Amino acid sequence: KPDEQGLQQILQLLKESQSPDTTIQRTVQQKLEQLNQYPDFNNYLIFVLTKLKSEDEPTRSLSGLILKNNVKAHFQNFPNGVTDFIKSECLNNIGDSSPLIRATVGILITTIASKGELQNWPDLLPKLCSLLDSEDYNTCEGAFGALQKICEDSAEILDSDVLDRPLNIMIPKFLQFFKHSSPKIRSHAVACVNQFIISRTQALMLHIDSFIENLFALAGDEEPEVRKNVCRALVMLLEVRMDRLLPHMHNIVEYMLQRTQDQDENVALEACEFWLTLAEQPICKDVLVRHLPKLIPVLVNGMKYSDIDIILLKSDWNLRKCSAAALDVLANVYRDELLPHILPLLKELLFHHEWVVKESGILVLGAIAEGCMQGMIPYLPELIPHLIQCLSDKKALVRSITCWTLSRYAHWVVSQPPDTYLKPLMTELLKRILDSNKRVQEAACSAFATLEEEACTELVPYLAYILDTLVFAFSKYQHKNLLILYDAIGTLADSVGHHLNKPEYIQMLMPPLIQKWNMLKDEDKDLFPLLECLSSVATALQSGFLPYCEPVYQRCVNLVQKTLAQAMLNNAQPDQYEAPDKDFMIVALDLLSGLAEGLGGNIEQLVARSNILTLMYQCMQDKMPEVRQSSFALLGDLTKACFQHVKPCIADFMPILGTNLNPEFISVCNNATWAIGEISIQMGIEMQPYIPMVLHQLVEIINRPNTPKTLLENTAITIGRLGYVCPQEVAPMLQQFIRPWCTSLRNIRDNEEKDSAFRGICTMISVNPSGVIQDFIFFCDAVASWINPKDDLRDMFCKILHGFKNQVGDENWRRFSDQFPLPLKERLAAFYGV
Repeated sequence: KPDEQGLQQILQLLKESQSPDTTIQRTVQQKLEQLNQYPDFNNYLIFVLTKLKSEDEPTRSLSGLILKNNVKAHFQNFPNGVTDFIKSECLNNIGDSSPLIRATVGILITTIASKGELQNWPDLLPKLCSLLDSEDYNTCEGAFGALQKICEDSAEILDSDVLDRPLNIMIPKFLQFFKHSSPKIRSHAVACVNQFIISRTQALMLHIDSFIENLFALAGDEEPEVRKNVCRALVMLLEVRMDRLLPHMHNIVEYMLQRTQDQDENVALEACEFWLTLAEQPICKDVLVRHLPKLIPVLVNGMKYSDIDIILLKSDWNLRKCSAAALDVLANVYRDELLPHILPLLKELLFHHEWVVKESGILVLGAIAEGCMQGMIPYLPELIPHLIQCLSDKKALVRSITCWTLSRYAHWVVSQPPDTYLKPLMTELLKRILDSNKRVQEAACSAFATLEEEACTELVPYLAYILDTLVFAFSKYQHKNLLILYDAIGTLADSVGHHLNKPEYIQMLMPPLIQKWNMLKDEDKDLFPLLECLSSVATALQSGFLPYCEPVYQRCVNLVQKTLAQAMLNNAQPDQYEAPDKDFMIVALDLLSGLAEGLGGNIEQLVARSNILTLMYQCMQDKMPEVRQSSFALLGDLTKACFQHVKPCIADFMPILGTNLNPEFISVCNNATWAIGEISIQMGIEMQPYIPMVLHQLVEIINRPNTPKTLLENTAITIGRLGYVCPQEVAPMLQQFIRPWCTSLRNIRDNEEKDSAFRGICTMISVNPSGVIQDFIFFCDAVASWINPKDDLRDMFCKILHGFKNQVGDENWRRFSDQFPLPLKERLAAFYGV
């Protein structure tokens, strides 16, 4: 309602913000927001745009575009009378004769809705839909455009019961406009409906046939925007309403196949999406088949680089990306049955004199690798050495997929005599790691990481050569690539294992690894993949990590505390402080688990002068069953490594371990069971008070059906470990637990765990020689499994097998040992004197 020197001061203000130089431009925009606080300001802004026609379009339009930003911040500050003025004005001038003004009017309505949120503009929708029937094109198109953006922004909210259900009238209204005379209008009509396909709104699904009918009718439209939208709708219709789309499938795929090759970039990429979406559906294998001979070449043709990407090298989602993505997933559907259609193409492609073609051939070779692996094997003897040659190709992009494609037959390559395929590959991929092109480094280092996962121990003779080129990469690698190098190094250690543990190698690897460790802030986003990397390296280097373990330990304990303190605050600050990422805790716990597991005794010094056990106790209670899981593992690891610092806590830990002995959480319970077992052996006779709390559950878990064998095995190991240090509490149970205990431990190898467990069964039997006599047939089979028992544990088995044959007689035992296989009977007779 304003005037008039102020209007002139705003007009001059609008003028100045359009000036040539940036000096005057970005000093006036200050005054534009010092008035911004006064809500009366916006009344001028809307006026200039919509009423003050005595001014040029650029000025007026800017005014509304200034007003837009005044909504995108302190709209909560917008008074009711001001908003009601803008709403009113915008909704009237919606179809202004001017293009730019109308565009400005539009975007203003949109933003007021999105922030309005949204029952706060009740008239909006029914008034827009009304203007859809307006006789003027401009008002109608402008209304339709506004509606489309409202759908795009607020589909789930229009669909939601929050604004009632306005779609129950918008949808069947939109469908009628599919028939409209204007190419632009039809476009909007379908674009709007498309939003409510996946969300499968009933307002639409109960008009599916009407929709599909209309959709078919628009398939042949010559305006690209319509065809784009029709395609998007059909693709989407795939996931949701296969039922009604089925008895058209062949017509559809003939349309889509044609439409994949459409002249318009956008239509093509949308149509191509159809093939990716279809592949995922069960009713695919038996539908496409007859189309593969025409689909495959079209798909392979799209996989070539676009002139644009070529120049932008030597986006997230190309035709080529989608085209290959589809091919990969198809190769998985059709397996070797796909080869006939692809194989004769590769012939012509992999040797083609234009590099852009060759590249795509190489990319094809890679995509089909998973599903067609078995059928490709006869050609790999020619193909593998050919690609190894291509790595030396002058075009960088030809080198890069070659790395990736080779990485995708990395399993077959190791399945051969190492000098013939693996060794050449290895050497060449190593040179490519230090390629001068970033894209090729990314590729080769990646591929090599992949290769290492498949090689493991087959790299051992090449270690000195791997490391040499791997550490040099440090003083070359950017960041995107550096991150992959951490992976390359991590995997290397994960492959060779203790083979890396040599003075010479540590001299090269650790210094620049610990150098990068230093210049990482606790907040730096590189710790993420570097903890994973040093976690691996520590494990492999075992005790040899000692001189470098100082800082990695303390920085981890920090993280564990950081995350817990973070979490605590979040329990009362879900407005102030943010929920922490608990995966950082989990890696730190695991890295700590591995430092204790690899440095054994030596960790004591670091465990002592830290709150490691405090935090650990807090971690064993965290709501997330991954944290409790990882931290129970650390408990066992610390019990084993330096029990001296743990002991003054066994009072607190045992209860939590007791209440955390729940089989529904497998990994959690496993590590809980395992911790207990590890503790009892260290506690000796002092472990007595804690027996009854955990024992009754462990016997229930061991006599439980459908239990992962490793949890069952660990329980059997743990139970035995208690009845070795405190046999008086565990031995009176033998009857109920002897059956699955023997059934479990007969399959585990003759390792320290097995000995510890059987030493304990023997002790329990010596004290309770009654519980076993009922099911002694199992005790034989459990003892029969031993290939290499220890001198004394031998004598322990005799004492039992003998004295408990003497307790039954010579003729009873004969009859007892009938059900014995030749390996078993002849074994117990050869080992223990029958």
